[PDB]
Amino acid sequence: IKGGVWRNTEDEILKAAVMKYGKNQWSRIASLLHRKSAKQCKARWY
Amino acid sequence: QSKYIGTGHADTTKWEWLVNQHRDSYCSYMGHFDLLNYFAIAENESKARVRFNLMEKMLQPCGPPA
Amino acid sequence: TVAELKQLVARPDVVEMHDVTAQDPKLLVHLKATRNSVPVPRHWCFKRKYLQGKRGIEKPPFELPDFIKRTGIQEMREQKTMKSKMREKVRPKMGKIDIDYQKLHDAFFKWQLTIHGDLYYEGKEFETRKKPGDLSDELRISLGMPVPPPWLIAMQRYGPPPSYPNLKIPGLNSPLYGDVFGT
Amino acid sequence: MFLYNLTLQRATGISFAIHGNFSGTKQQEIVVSRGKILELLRPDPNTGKVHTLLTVEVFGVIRSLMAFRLTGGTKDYIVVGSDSGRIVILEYQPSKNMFEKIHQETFGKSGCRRIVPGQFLAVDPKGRAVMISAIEKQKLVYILNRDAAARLTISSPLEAHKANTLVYHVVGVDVGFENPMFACLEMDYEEADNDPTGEAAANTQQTLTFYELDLGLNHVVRKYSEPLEEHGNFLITVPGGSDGPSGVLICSENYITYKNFGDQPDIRCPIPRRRNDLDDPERGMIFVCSATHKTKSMFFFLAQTEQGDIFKITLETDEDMVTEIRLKYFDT
Amino acid sequence: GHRVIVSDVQESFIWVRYKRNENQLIIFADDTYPRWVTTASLLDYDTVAGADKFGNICVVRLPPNTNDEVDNGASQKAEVIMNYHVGETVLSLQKTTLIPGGSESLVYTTLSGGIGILVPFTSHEDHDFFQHVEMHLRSEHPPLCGRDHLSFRSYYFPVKNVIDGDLCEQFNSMEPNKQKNVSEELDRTPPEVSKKLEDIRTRYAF
Amino acid sequence: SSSESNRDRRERLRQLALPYFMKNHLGSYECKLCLTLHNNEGSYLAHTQGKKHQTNLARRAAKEAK
Amino acid sequence: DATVYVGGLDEKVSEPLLWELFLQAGPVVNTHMPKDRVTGQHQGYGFVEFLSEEDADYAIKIMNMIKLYGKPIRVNKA
Amino acid sequence: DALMDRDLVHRQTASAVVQHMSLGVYGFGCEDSLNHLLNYVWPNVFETSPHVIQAVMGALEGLRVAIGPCRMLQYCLQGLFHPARKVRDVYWKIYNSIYIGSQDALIAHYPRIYNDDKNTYIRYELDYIL
Amino acid sequence: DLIFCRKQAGVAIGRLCEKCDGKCVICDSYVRPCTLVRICDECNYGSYQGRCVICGGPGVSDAYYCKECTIQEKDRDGCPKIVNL
RNA sequence: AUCGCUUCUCGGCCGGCUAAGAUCAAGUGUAGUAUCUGUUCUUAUCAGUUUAAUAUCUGAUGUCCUCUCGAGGAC
Ligand SMILES: [Zn+2]
Ligand SMILES: [Zn+2]
Ligand SMILES: [Zn+2]
Ligand SMILES: [Zn+2]
Repeated sequence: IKGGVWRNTEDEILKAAVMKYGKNQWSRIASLLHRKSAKQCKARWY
Repeated sequence: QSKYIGTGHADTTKWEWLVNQHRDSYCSYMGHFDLLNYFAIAENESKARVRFNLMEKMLQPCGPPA
Repeated sequence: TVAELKQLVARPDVVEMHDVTAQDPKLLVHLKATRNSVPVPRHWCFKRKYLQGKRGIEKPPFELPDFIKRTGIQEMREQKTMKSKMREKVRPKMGKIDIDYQKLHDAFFKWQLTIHGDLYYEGKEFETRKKPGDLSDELRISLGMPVPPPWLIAMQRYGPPPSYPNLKIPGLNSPLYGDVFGT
Repeated sequence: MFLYNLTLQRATGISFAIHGNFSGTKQQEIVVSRGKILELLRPDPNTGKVHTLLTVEVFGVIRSLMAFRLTGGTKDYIVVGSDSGRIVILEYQPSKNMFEKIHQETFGKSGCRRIVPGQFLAVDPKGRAVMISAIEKQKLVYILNRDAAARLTISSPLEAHKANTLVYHVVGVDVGFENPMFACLEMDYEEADNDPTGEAAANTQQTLTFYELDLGLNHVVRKYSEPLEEHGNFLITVPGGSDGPSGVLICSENYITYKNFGDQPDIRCPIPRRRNDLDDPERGMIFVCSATHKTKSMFFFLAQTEQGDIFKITLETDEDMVTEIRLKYFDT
Repeated sequence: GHRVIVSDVQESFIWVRYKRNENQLIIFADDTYPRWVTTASLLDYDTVAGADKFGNICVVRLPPNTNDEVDNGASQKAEVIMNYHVGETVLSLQKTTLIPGGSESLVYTTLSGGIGILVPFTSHEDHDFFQHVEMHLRSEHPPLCGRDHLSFRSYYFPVKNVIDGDLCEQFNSMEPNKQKNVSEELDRTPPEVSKKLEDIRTRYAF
Repeated sequence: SSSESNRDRRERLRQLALPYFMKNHLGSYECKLCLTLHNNEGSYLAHTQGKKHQTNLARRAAKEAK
Repeated sequence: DATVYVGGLDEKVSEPLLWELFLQAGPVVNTHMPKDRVTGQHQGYGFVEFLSEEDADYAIKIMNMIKLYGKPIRVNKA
Repeated sequence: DALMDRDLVHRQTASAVVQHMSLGVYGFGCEDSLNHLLNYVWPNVFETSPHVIQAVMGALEGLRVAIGPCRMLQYCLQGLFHPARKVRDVYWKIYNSIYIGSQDALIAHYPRIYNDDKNTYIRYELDYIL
Repeated sequence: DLIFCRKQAGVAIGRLCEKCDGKCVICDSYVRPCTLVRICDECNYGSYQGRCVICGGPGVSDAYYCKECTIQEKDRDGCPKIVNL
């Protein structure tokens, strides 16, 4: 249900979030996005 | 709207719009006792003959269409 | 012909470009000039969908009527941590506004636009109602003249302006009170 | 600034008059209609001095007015044709010295309209069903029956709708304990609108149509139609059944015509003119209104010209077949 | 004696001052509405009263800021301060004092044969009271035909600043429970109410 | 309410990373070059972080530099 | 002549009191009064495009009577 | 401030406010300011968005009853015959909304329209003078 | 798919169920119940006796019109019993 | 006085350790609108449809003859 296609908005916000918080905190970055989890954010980064 | 007489639309002609407002004016004249009496005073006739001439002018007014 | 059609009207100025294409111009000529009726808004034939945010980004958010300003609510309304919010539920404090029911039984009674000949359209705000003969306060201050603005002394010599030919400005052909020195 | 309004002298102009027994008394109270005003008078059998029992303002334009009675009933109600979209049935309580609103029914929009009823008003001699009509397109019927307690109850409406049809006048028709009939003067302008020449302006005769209400089938069907020779302004009920023939009189330009169905052929008579008249011959004549005088013995009619000439209209009948008509000069 | 009031058959009032030296006829103001005008009358210098062929009564007042000497289809206009539908066509308008020792008032006949008057309020108390009168009366005592009062007086033009006296007087004809209960909704008594409406009539007229 | 926190947090993040983006008299975000309106600043920022928004600044760049 | 160059101004003046200011004479159709970005302030010289040339030549004649902040205003053709 | 449009929902909701205000205040003599607001209401007439167009319809209906038809019709005249199809579609929709209700009271306000060759467009009854 | 029947308005009183109970029909609002609903027995008959004007359940009450639709005179049109198409 | 180095002084730009301490919120559907992004028409002329006017859509590239698109001749 959470799974789905990646969006330019979600992807850019992911850029900014990773820039601000740092690489090792995923749960904090998943908190800002909707319909995406921490694992998905990390694997989507790397 | 359609079944309500007097309904207009974008293609409405002059002639139809003015003959509408005519006929409605005439129904107002039939309606209001006074204004009718004013007409009877001005041009001398019976109330009756007034209403009769109006009922003659209901279909015609402005005359033939275009 | 759009030419000769302009001879049949008391105010032929009402006839416009697309007016000659009308299905019944021989009437619309007579309607559009009807005594007290108002013109159609102009935003069509402009494809912009009636507005853009150019001039609308420089506007103030809002400003209250003076009757509501004297009341004093403005200063009362003005921040909070989340645990203070769940404390605001557990603690809770009452009566932060503490309005005077006398005052709000007073203002709107004790204390407390445009005519029909106007209608709004897209870009119009200030202009029509700065004109030859009408200026703002401050620029009076820079000019520094006590209660003609002095280059209407030179509108004596060099002549009435080509740009606004209809002009009258005070004291010359226009026989003035407050700011407005010409009409 | 504010203005408080006062009436001082109430209007003396009388548009309508209806005579019925509203107190359940052998005397006849006269309900007359001033312009915006409903009014109730009591003339005296001996001295004739007209007593005003009630004067009331309805705060609305009265359009037409009729009185009726339930079959064989003791008393008479009032039907108020109004400028609103509501017909109202009224009863004058003799004790309380004022009217009560017996029935309020809403058939449509407000104000004098083209298509909205209340204009013309007719009712059955037996008081079964009252018919209300506008000038055009809408003719409605309310059926009346007294309740289990013999108190008046009104039915649901019906619809006579006929497209693009002007109604000159509507008059109740006499059929004793039958499916009721109604005489609607009509004309169609749809011929006139589609005729660019202007021929349909002429050569178009107003159609007389008798609608038949039917209780069992509980709708109103068009039944009778004849084209009228010349245009008459109004119609007159001719009491049928036991008393007299059942038919309608038609007051037409320079003529009156008894025009009826069955096998009954039309009977026309010219409107007599006075000897050596000073008026323009080009000015014709019709009748203004008529008051039927109905008696257990006989009956007749009273007609008037523009000039004020009241004639007594009579019927010469063979059984139920009227052979001819007799009009004697009555008064002025 | 100063200005001149033109009444159009269609477009209603045209304010015209005659300049004496130039002898020119000067239209400095006009109406904001078309109105078919029977006749006019002057409540004062700045106000005009007028009647409609359709049987309406309007009163239009100049703004106090009017320009007395000047040189869509107009420049400055006058607001319409009153609209009331009599339902009966009015052929004359005359302001006067009906009875000796009485208060100045406005007079209108009609074509129906009725004669009636318009009267100013000297207090906001009787004003608001008569307002509640009209209000609770209307719904609690509807007009007879089922037609609504408000619309009928707002018929051609919406009512502005007129209280209908003929509705207020019907307080007499209502049933004692109507009379009383309404007086309670008015917080008065039937004698209080009744006499207080007798006030205006008495003082101004018969 | 948790939803309210996200709105606050996604405005500030698009404020940090942020000279063209603004907020109109309403609450929406707008790019003053491109005259586009953005539902959320981050959503707006991406358009602000897009290659079309980029170009129209350069084109206006040249168009002014001439 | 449709445009004029205007020197010697004070930054409290902006494009608006120029708008208002020169339309007192005759309407400024196109206004240009630079905003300097770097220090966010105005040097005070202006360029004005009019409806046609006649406006602007009368503008040469009348035009240099304006005094912005007690001080002199240059207007010449361009 | 609201009816002057930041974004459509402002015009819509504000218009609804004008509606309910317009029904509520009826007959009490405040019409003037309602006319002023009608000015700013009036440009919003044109749009294809269903909610704003039906909103505006309710708006101008309430404004119809409050202001009285005469002023309405004086805004709705010129739009009837305008060359474009759009303007005619809409102003005829409006004019119908004004027409169905208060059809009785419209009579006085139809202006004078001169008579052509085949047709007589002047109603002379109103010009009978005693 | 859902629109008024608009048959002529009779003397029969309107009937609303539990759900629709408070709603003024046309304005969709709960405010100022004033006047009363009338629909034709053609729309209200039989299994429709005391039926909801809307959903088709048994009427527990009678619909009242608002004051809004009153002044705009919409309550005088054809019987406002919704028919599905 | 100048150059270079140095010292002092002043001015302008100018968040400890642990198991990373532990843990980690998403309703649906019917209609409908708005706002972002990406991509496409240098077509020439005429005729018709169409439009408020545009726009758009729909059709073909002076005629005849001879020779090998070009050339010549008759209009
Ligand atoms: Zn952009
Ligand atoms: Zn039905
Ligand atoms: Zn239900
Ligand atoms: Zn409602």
